[PDB]
Parts: sequence; structure tokens; C-alpha cells
Amino acid sequence: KASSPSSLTYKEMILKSMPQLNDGKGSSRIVLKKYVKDTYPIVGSASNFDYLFNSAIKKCVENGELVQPKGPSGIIKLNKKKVKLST
Repeated sequence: KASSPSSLTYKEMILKSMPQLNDGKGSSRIVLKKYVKDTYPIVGSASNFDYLFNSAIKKCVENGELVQPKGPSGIIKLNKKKVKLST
């Protein structure tokens, strides 16, 4: 599907990959991480990334960017609903 760019925020990185994974319906952290690390070589090389990855999602859920109904382990859903040119 849509190729992932580079040098985005960890939030934007997921926001780009999410719609690709299951049409942005949602994907497990392993699936997402594997995808993010694969499409973004910088996060692939970075071992510390994986922690920041979890931190990014944590920031996303309050932001309404991503939603994680299960919790830490579960499935990251591309919410991206509280922003859609609603005017």
C-alpha cells in the first residue's frame, strides 16, 4: 500500500503505517512494530526505539490519534477521528 516516508515523529510514523495495516482498522503491537521498523530503517536500527514506540502510542491514545482498547498488549487501532476537517 502507501509507502512510509522518513524523519517523522514517532506518532506520525505510526499514523502513516496504521492505515496501511488492515486499512487502519487496527494491528497488534508486534505487527505494528515490525512494520514500523521495516518501513522506517532508523527505528529498525534503533534498539531504544521499541520503548519510544510504546511511549508514542501512550501519547497517541490521549491525543485520540491511536486507540488501544486492550491496554499495553492488545491491538493498536488507527482512530484519527477527532480530526477530519469537521467544518
